[PDB]
Amino acid sequence: RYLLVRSLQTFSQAWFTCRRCYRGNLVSIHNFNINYRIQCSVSALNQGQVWIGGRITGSGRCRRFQWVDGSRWNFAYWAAHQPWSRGGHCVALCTRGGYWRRAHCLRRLPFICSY
Repeated sequence: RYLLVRSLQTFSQAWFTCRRCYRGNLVSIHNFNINYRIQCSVSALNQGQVWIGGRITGSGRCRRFQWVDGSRWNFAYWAAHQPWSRGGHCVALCTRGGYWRRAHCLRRLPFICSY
């Protein structure tokens, strides 16, 4: 299950909210059918995107893409043209098109929790 939190929060604040207000986690997405369903759930928002639970971790050359809910990173739906290098280490889903974009973790956005 998943739900939309309309409140604007940083990725870290949102990670906390999903865990404490809903006993869940910022959502992980493993296939297009679920990405589309979440896309539909946020289509009418005035904000351009919402936090999902993805993060780029590590230092130096070798890093990893992880879901805060620990699930495997086996699917993505990245916007083809977006600032990438130095674009941020948190992942957001665009309300229009359902594409994912890297975004700076300290920016505040609405978000999706799974429970």
